[PDB]
Amino acid sequence: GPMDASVEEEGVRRALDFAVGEYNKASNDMYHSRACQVVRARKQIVAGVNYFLDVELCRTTCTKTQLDNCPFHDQPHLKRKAFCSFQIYAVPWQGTMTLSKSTCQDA
Repeated sequence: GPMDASVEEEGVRRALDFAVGEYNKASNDMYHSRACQVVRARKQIVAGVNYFLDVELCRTTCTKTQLDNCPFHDQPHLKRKAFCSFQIYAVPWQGTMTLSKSTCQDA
């Protein structure tokens, strides 16, 4: 089974940035979204590593063209906070990461 993990872990931070990257690539939003909260992180060793991340994503005031200090929206109906569960399969020794699952809905 998956064991607790944290965002202090380098692999977790990498899986997080990958998943949010995929989220932003996939969306029709003109603007970039970022994790305002990492709610839970877990992981499991397989042939590689599976990461399980529960994150809240908030919209920022920056377009996807143009770092990631772009501020979170203060108005709730622009922030549009989403709760997301990502599963990332990493084989770090083969240089691969894939987004196994990504589920998101309004918080």
